[PDB]
Amino acid sequence: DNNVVECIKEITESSRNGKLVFFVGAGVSTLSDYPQWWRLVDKYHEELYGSPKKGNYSSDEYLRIPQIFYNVKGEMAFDGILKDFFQVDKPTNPIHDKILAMNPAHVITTNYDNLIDTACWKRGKYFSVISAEEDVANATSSRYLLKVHGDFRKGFKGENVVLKEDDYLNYDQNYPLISNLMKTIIATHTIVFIGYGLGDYNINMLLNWVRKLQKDSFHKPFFIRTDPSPIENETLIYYENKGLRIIDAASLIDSNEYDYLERYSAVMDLLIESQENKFITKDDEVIDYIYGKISPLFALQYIRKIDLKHVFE
Amino acid sequence: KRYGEKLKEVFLMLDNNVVECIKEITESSRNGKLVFFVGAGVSTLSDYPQWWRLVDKYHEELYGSPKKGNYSSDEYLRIPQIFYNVKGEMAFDGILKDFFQVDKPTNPIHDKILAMNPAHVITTNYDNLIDTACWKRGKYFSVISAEEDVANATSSRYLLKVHGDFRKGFKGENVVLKEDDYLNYDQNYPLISNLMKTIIATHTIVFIGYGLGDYNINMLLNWVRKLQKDSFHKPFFIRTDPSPIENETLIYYENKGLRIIDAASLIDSNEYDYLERYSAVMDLLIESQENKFITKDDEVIDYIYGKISPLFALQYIRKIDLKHVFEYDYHFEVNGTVVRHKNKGFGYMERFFELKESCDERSKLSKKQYERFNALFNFFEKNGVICMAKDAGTLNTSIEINSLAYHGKYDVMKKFIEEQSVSIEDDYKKAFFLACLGRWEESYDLYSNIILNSIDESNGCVYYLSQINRYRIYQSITQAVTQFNGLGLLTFGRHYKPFTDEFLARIEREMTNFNIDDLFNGMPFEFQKKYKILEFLSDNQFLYDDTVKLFELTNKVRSEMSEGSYSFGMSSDIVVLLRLYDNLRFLYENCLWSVSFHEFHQYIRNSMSLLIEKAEYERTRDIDELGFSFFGKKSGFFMEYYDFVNISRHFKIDDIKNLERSCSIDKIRFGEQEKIEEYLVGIAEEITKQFSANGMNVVFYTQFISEAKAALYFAKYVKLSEEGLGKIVKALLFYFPERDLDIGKRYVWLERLTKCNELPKSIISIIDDFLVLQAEKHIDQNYSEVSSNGLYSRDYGALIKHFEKNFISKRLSEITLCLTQDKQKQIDFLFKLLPLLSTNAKSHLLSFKSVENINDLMNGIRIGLIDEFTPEHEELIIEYLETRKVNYIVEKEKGIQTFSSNDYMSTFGIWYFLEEINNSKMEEFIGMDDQYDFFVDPENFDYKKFIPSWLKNYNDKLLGKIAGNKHMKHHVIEVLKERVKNSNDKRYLEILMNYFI
Amino acid sequence: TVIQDTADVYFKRKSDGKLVFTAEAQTASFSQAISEEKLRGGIGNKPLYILKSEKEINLTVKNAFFDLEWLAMTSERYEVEYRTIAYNPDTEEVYSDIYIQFPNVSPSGEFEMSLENGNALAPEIKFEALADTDTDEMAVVIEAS
Amino acid sequence: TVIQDTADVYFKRKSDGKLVFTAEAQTASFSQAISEEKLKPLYILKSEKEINLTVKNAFFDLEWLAMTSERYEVEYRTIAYNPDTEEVYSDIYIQFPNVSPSGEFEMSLENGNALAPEIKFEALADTDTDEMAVVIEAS
Repeated sequence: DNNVVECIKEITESSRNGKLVFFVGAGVSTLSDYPQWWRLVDKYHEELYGSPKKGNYSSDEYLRIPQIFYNVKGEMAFDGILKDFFQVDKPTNPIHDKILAMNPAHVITTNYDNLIDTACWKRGKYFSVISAEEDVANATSSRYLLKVHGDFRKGFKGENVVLKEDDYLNYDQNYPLISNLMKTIIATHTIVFIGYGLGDYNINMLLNWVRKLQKDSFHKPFFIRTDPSPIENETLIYYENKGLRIIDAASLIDSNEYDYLERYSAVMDLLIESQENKFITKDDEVIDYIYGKISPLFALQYIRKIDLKHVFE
Repeated sequence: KRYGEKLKEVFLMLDNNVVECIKEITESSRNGKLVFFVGAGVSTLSDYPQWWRLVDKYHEELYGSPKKGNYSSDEYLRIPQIFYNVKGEMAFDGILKDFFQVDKPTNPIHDKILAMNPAHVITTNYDNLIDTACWKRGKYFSVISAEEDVANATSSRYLLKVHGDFRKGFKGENVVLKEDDYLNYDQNYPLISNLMKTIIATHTIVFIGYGLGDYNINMLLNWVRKLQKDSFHKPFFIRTDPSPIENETLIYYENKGLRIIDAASLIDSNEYDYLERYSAVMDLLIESQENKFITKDDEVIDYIYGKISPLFALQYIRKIDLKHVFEYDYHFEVNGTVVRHKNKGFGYMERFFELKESCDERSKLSKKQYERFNALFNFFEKNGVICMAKDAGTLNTSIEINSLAYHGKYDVMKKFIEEQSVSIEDDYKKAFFLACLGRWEESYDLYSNIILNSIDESNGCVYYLSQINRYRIYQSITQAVTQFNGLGLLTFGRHYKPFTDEFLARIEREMTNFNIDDLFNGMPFEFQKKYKILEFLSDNQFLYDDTVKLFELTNKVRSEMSEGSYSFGMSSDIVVLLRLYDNLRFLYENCLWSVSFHEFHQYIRNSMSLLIEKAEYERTRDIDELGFSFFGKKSGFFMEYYDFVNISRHFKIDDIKNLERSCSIDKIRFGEQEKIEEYLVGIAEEITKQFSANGMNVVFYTQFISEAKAALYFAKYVKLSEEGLGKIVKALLFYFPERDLDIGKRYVWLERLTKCNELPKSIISIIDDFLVLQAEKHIDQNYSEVSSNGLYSRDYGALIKHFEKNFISKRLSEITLCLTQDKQKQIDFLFKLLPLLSTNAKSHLLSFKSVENINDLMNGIRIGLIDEFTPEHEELIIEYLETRKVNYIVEKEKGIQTFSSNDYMSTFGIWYFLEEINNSKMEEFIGMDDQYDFFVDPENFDYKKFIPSWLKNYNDKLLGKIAGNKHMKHHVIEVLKERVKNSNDKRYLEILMNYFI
Repeated sequence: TVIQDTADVYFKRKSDGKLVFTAEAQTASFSQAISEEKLRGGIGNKPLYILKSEKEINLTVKNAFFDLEWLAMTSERYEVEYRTIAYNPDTEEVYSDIYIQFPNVSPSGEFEMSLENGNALAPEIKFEALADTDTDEMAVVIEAS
Repeated sequence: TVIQDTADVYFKRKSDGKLVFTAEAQTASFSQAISEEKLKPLYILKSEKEINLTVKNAFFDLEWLAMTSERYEVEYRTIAYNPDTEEVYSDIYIQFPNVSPSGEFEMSLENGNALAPEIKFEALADTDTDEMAVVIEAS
């Protein structure tokens, strides 16, 4: 698609300049088979009501039933279920390193795992992992692996992560500093949403925040969409009106319903190879491209032939 | 002039708290975390209009007269507000333009602010003085004064002009001047407010040009109250009021959470001497910006411990790079002298070195300090650091010590490789050993393993080294696969693929679009700060210093040679050698894979070439009487074991040939013959093991054959033991590839070792075994000697005959007695070895065959079976000369050429010139080649075809005969003396001196 | 102004008439020094004299382009077809071309194992003309009118 | 083991004898030319000489700076050293009372941060004295 190749140009330009930052949602953690929140919801509902909700869980349920577990059974039971489910460890899929292949200045994410942390461990990308209020001050590096909702580095406990209903309802008071840092990273760096999903509460609050204070003064965040099927027109147009650059790789690279890693890698390589792939087709494009590289050269009085190597890459 | 002196007097008396503030500001600037809040106070120094002026002006317009009273903070906001609503925004615009539209010069404070390299600069000023001060410095701060600006900022650095400015226009709408503007700050500047808040949270804050009770200061203090306790770095305030801050005021404004510095306390000044106070503060900061915080002579051990303690990780580093540790405060020369380069505080290191000299003074140290001093002294010895240059005595230059990888040990590396790796350092050395052993695929994969393990263990150093080593070995595999697929398939015949195609694809996919230029750039901030010493390795243009230093030192040494100057002290050759050995140690002992790369090849090659060239010159140099007075029997250039290793490894055959040709290296005495003999027998053992066994590594073969080739070639100079000589000859004759070292190279290197030391009878047996093997190998008629140099096995037999006057190769004789007519090829070759085979076998061969043509006549006459040139033999030569003549006249229409026929023609011409062949038809064949005429009839021959080969590729008896002939002597001596005059050559000199005159 | 007789060098298999690779010649060092038994030790008799001169021709070419077929299909001997124009001082531009060939040659240089941190584009490669007992030097010169 | 000829040079004013600066010896070049001989019953050794020197690590005398046809003297100080006796108590005194501040650095504006103010010298001469260079042996 013409729109998609335009997005490719913008994203790859930001990667060239290091202006690219990646919002990583729970979907990336799903690919590595990290435990999902809805499995935990089913557990919670089974313990409370004696059996999981037979019908599909609503967002209100998804948030309240962890909160019900927090209330009737107590906080320590909540932390216990957290420990039993999320103590499992899995490796980092290539998608994390490919995300780092874009050379981001920051890595924003709502995740609570440390799969990106381990991926930068292998790739040796020292992003200062901010995950709490106190983490703001001790920030060692300008680069940030910003855990928007925190993670279990200190331990597997509820307070360490934004999981239950209250945290989503009381996020602003709980994380004003991380909110500020996030707001400004969105303000200046070009942004990508991955694994975030369209309709997630986080994407909703972020869209509200950008639409609130910015008046044609935001860098349209990108939403690389990794879904079983191509995006629907109605949903795509609706979300674009909100303001977003949604890149749906299902149409670009064909993939069956569960070809999740496949289309993740497909979009990631659509970015990676495109930046290294300098497209030039036409014959008049010979003069156009060669002059686009030689346009600055006219100013200098004379230039060595040897130095032209850096001009044409 | 004494302003700096007065400020350093102010320093050393500042309150500890103020000193600590200054330090934190410093380290923030170095870390790029400094954010300078620039208030209107700095603009006041630059004469920029003060706000009270406009406030009084608005009062005047509104009520027709000035207030004649103090405007409160609300009044300072209300008065502009009432004026804005009353006269309209047009009058506000007008007054704003008239007052604030005035150019100013950037005061000293403006320049000093941008000299701190602040991460960002925030200002509540509306001038563009800070913008111009930013532009002049060369850096680029992206201005920010509007919601639109926040989105548009090309650079990471931002000039955050909060409260807007007038760059868009001289209108109040873009500035905060009136009660309406201050009240609705968040309403109008939301995005700016958020960017400002994050910048405050992340980066260190410095309030300058401000009042302790300013509006924004209070807003930021409400924001830091909102912040979690101990999750905020106290911002820095620079009070510049002439009055001294009161104790109560200090207590209160510190309670607010401000680290405030009061200029009045620091320095005394007049009441209107604002510029002096601002400058005092800022020049205090700038003054102590680089290792200036030396506490005392009791803190010397402590200071240097903090400077050096992170450096204990590295096993050894070049002393040239020890300057970076102290920020060029002390230049450690390569020899080790501590040349003072920059220092303000006393006892920076001189006290520490004094403690080294004075045991009692060291005893005054605390036990903690004593242990720290001991560790530092041990580390400095490990680095080679010599005593302070001020007290530097005679300094011994000792060869730098390295590990086994540099050595020629190969079984020990396998021993380690099979051993269990205790730590990632051991595994790192293991992967280095694998790379050295040619096992580049296992080396690469194991390097990836250490990458992962180390970064798990957070060994920043070893991780850095392993990163670069993984890149280097990747490049090694990639290039080697390129050379394989390109030529290596030609070198053997079928391409070897030890690196499996899937393995290559996996490696290529594993890394790409990565350059080591940013390897150092991606590392943690503590690593980059403490280990700048390893930045030298960072770039792909490795040896970013040493090569040009070698170049300029060559230039200097060459000039020394040509002019012949009697140098003193550490000459340029000595600094070249010290750099050479320090670089070799720092690389090989640190285990970087770069050791094998071509850059190091060139560097070491040129280092040792220059050293040997100077070693030759200083021998030949004549000594003037004043020169002899300066020095006599001066030191030479000993070739220790390390020198032999370096030369053998990093040179190739041709360059060693050039070195030996120009420099009479044989005159240079060698030493440490035991260790070099061990190295040579180790190389011989390695090649013997690799070729005795069918199993081997082509990857190791290509790398090490050149090393072995040069090492064996250079082996001539040092003496070998009888066992060493036997092992050498057996590794050479029977276990050296024909692919690279053909039969002729095999022979000539054998001859080099022969010249070196006499060949015992065991070696005679080895050469005889070689000869018998070739005699049997010619059982195939297809078999035929192939050697580019033209040196054959008959050469080997000639060596046996030279050494042994009497020795019968009974195996060859038995072979003869076994041959038949069908084995005529074996017959021919055994004939080639007639002097070695026995008497009955000689009769066997003589009965088998004899001369039949020119080739066979040459064969026969070579070993000399024919004691007198028969009439038939000279007649056959005449017949082949008729063949050459008809072929020449036929070739006269074509392009005449001679490559092998000219050899026979010259031989016959020489024999005629020697009078051996009286056949006068030789004279009839005069003119086909210049040499033929030159020999048979030199008088008639035109004395213009004299080839340089004829003039140097001579023969001694032929030389005597030439000198006998006056006719040829005149022309040959004329041209020969001419040629030596044009270009001084030893060979022409010896033609001249020895025989002609 | 510069050398205007660019030497095209063709490398063909000797056993069969297939082209291995084509490159561009860059230099040729011609070496000639007696080393048999060092400078002294060769066969010598009163009436006898043998020319023990041994000489070697060294070459180096750049920009080698290997035949697709030869890569595809993959004791062995290879030939050369040095193709220079036969210029003269009287005429530095001559229709006639000088044809040099080294049927006995071994593709073998020292560039193998050469690791330049930044991969180079000058795969310069050395050559050494093999000889034989019958043929002292096999290199041949012929000029085509 | 290094060359033990770290000679000290005293650059003093010949006019009165004040000390200008002290440095450490670096090199000393000696050369001659005989081209002029070519154009001798009245034989003449037409082999003029030119003694070039250089010093390193110059430290300027404070008074010489303070106060500021002008001739200068050079006093070389070297310990004697023999093959038979590596070190010798006697010290060889070399002096060049007649030199010139030879301009050869000549505003070398290198952009590196190296503190190398090497000073070249030319041993001047006169009609009466072919070259002022003088040697003496303490022994």
